[PDB]
Amino acid sequence: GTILIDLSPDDKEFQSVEEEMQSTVREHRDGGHAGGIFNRYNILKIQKVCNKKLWERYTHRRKEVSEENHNHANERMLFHGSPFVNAIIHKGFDERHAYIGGMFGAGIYFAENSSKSNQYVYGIGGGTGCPVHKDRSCYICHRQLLFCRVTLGKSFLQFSA
Amino acid sequence: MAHSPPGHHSVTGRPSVNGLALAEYVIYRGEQAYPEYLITYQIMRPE
Ligand SMILES: Cc1ccc(-c2nc3c(O)cccc3c(=O)[nH]2)cc1
Ligand SMILES: [Zn+2]
Repeated sequence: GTILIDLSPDDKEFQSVEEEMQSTVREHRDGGHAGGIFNRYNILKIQKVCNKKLWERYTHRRKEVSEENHNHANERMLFHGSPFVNAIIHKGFDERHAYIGGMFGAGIYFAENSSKSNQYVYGIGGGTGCPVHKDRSCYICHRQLLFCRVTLGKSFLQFSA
Repeated sequence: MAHSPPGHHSVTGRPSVNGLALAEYVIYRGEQAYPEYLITYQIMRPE
C-alpha cells in the first residue's frame, strides 16, 4: 500500500529537507573509508512516502509512548541509511532492519548527521561499495537515504567515544 | 532485537571525544519510526 510522491524542487518541503541533508555533513574519523570523500551532495530526487497502514502503526505507538511520558513523544526527524531501504518503505521498520552488532545493542539506529547514515547505504562499514563499480566512494552511482519521523520517549543517555 | 533499558523508550548515543559529531539514537521497536522521505542523491567529489 505504499505510494511515492515526487516533490518539486520549488516546493518549500523539498527545500527544507535538502537543507537538513546538506547542512549535517561532517568529516568522519575513517577518512572517508566507509562512505566516501565528500563535503556535499547532488540531490536528484525527494519523494514523500505514503502508506496509511504504516502511518497508523506509527501514531498508535506514539500515543502509547506519550501517555507513558507526561504527554511528550519526544519526536525527532533523523536519517537512516540501509541496504534494506526498499523493503523498509513497503513493509515498515522491523527486527530484520536492526544493526545486530551495534554498540548500543541490537536495535534500529538513526543519525542527526546525514553523512553518518551515508556510511551504511552499501552495508555495515560501506560493505564493498556500489554494486556496479565496487567503490565505497563512487561519485557516479545513485544512493538513497531515508529521513524519518522517530519517537524517542524517555531516552537513556550513553556518553561515548 | 534487544530491549530498551527498563523505564526508557530509546537510547541516545552522545558524542564524547569528537566535538563536531552529532548524536545517534536507537529504538528497539520498529513501530517507533516512520520513513517519511526517500532521498535519492550522489556524493560529490571535492574540487
Ligand atoms: C544493516 C544495517 C546496519 C546499520 C545501519 C545503520 N547504522 C547506523 C548507525 O550505527 C549509527 C547511525 C545511523 C545508522 C544508520 O543510519 N544505519 C543500517 C542497517
Ligand atoms: Zn558506482
